[PDB]
Amino acid sequence: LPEDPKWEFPRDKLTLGKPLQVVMAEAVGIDKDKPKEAVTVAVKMLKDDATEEDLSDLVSEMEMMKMIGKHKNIINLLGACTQDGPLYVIVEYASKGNLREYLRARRPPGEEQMTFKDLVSCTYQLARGMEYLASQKCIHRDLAARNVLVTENNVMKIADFGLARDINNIDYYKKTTNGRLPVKWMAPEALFDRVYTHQSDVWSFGVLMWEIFTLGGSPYPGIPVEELFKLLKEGHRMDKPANCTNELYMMMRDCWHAVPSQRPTFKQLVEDLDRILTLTTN
Amino acid sequence: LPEDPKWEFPRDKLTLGKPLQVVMAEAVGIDKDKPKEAVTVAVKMLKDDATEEDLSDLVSEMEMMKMIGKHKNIINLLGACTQDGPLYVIVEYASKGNLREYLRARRPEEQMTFKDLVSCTYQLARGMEYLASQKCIHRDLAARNVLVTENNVMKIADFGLARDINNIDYYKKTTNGRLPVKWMAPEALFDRVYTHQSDVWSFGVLMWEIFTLGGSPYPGIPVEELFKLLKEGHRMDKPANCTNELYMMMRDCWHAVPSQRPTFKQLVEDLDRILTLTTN
Ligand SMILES: Nc1ncnc2c1ncn2[C@@H]1O[C@H](COP(=O)(O)OP(=O)(O)CP(=O)(O)O)[C@@H](O)[C@H]1O
Ligand SMILES: Nc1ncnc2c1ncn2[C@@H]1O[C@H](COP(=O)(O)OP(=O)(O)CP(=O)(O)O)[C@@H](O)[C@H]1O
Ligand SMILES: [Mg+2]
Ligand SMILES: [Mg+2]
Ligand SMILES: [Mg+2]
Ligand SMILES: [Mg+2]
Repeated sequence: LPEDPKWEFPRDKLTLGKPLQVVMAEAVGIDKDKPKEAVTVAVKMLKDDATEEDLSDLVSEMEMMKMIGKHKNIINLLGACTQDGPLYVIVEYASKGNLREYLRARRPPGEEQMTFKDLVSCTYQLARGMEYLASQKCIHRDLAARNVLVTENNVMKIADFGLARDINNIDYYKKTTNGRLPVKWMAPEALFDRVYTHQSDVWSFGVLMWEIFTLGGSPYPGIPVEELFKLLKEGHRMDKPANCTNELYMMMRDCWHAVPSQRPTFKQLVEDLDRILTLTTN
Repeated sequence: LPEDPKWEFPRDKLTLGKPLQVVMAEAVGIDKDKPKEAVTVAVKMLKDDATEEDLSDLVSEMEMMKMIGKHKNIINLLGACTQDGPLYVIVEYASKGNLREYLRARRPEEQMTFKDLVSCTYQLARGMEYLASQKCIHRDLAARNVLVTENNVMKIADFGLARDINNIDYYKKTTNGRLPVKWMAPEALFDRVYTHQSDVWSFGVLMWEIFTLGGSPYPGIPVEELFKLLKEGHRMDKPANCTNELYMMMRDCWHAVPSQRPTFKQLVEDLDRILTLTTN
């Protein structure tokens, strides 16, 4: 791996901790302005039985995070140990864990329950994150609650860029393209046409919305993955989550339009959610 | 998905159970001669978040097992639910878990004798010999991919990466990119080829795991720097519970030059000999 000083972090200053392959760890001086300050962070590294592809994915994930730039709703890359030793990708620690676990643990006893506003606010932040990503020519391809992290201050953060790509780094029409994308969050064009665009992420955003309003429920319950695409082609779509407004449901439905261009853009989603969120506050 | 009556099993006769994605299950009449007897089996199916590649792998696995044929040291394929519903690959239930856990469980849960270890190795060589005779390359040989029945019978499993020796994209950069690096033959990566001799390299690693009682290969060496070391001649040291002879066999399996490694046929002959001596 090439040397990249701006991001390199001294191995001797990193104390690997318990597992979260990801593990918690302490990094001394990772924050330039606090040279002696130890910071709690997360570290992703290869497993002992990792494959060559696992490595290329880890490297790819790290580089995308470098080119993306910093944003409020995207997990932050803090540094990396890429020389004379195993590859370590150091990223910001999200104390509340992944969004799916977060929501399930806050389900009504039937922790601190989620208010309707919290759910709308969560969706809004994530829409902003995706809006930014798209402006950076980046397609995540793996959007899902399990891939969202929440910070101690409940800030939503898009994560796991293990499958993300530059808009131009997709091999259109090849049978092997998009073969490693979870089917239940995947846009029909991804497999049918073997393409991938920001609008493909919008479809994924929709399922994420459903996951959010079902408080961490599994999409297409009872429907096996090998039967899904037949049903989608036939017009099947998940049902309205309970306690979800028809308006938010229509938003989900709009994300699930078969024609990519008929789906809203992340910018449109952001403006709409912003309105719904503001009007709920008032 | 095509209909294969021969292997198709009725879903209504299958009752899924606890997790072992693989789950335990009870199958009624899976044994044709005993139409009313429920058999405890193991079922492999897709996870809710499975990918397209996860599906073709499962299909490939099922199809390979069909082609392979039956052998005492190969997890037996019992049937499959492929129509109108999720794909279920029903295989023989191995009550004692995978070899890696088995071995670590009985670390000085009844301690393994040198003979047991040799026997374990012998059985696996036999399975791989047959596998090889059927023109099949496993590609993912490892203790974690060996199951052990109630009678301590060794069984090679997880054919999720197995292929027909003739179905390999020779020299393509994307070839063999999903094989655990630490069990991988050097040529598998440097030249993008895979042959039976590539499997014997992995067998060598499997042997080291066995005699170390489930030890982790290349301890302390990250996968990132393993191939450079391998290219330089680095090889694992002899396991303490191992005889020099058996270690030499491992070294043989790890010869740089593929054609210079023994064949599974030769391994079985040598192992049988050693086993016959050890038991006498
Ligand atoms: N920065 C972080 N802070 C807190 N928890 C984190 C974290 N990074 C990862 N985790 C935890 O680890 C889980 C898996 O992380 P990630 O999605 O990056 O996994 P992964 O890329 O290794 C494998 P897969 O593709 O199977 O998820 C997260 O859902 C979360 O629970
Ligand atoms: N027939 C069987 N009987 C008993 N246990 C079984 C079994 N098949 C699988 N298992 C258990 O499940 C584990 C995983 O099995 P397998 O290796 O087939 O997994 P897999 O292909 O689903 C995933 P991976 O490729 O990550 O291992 C085994 O190591 C064993 O503990
Ligand atoms: Mg993930
Ligand atoms: Mg990942
Ligand atoms: Mg396995
Ligand atoms: Mg497998």
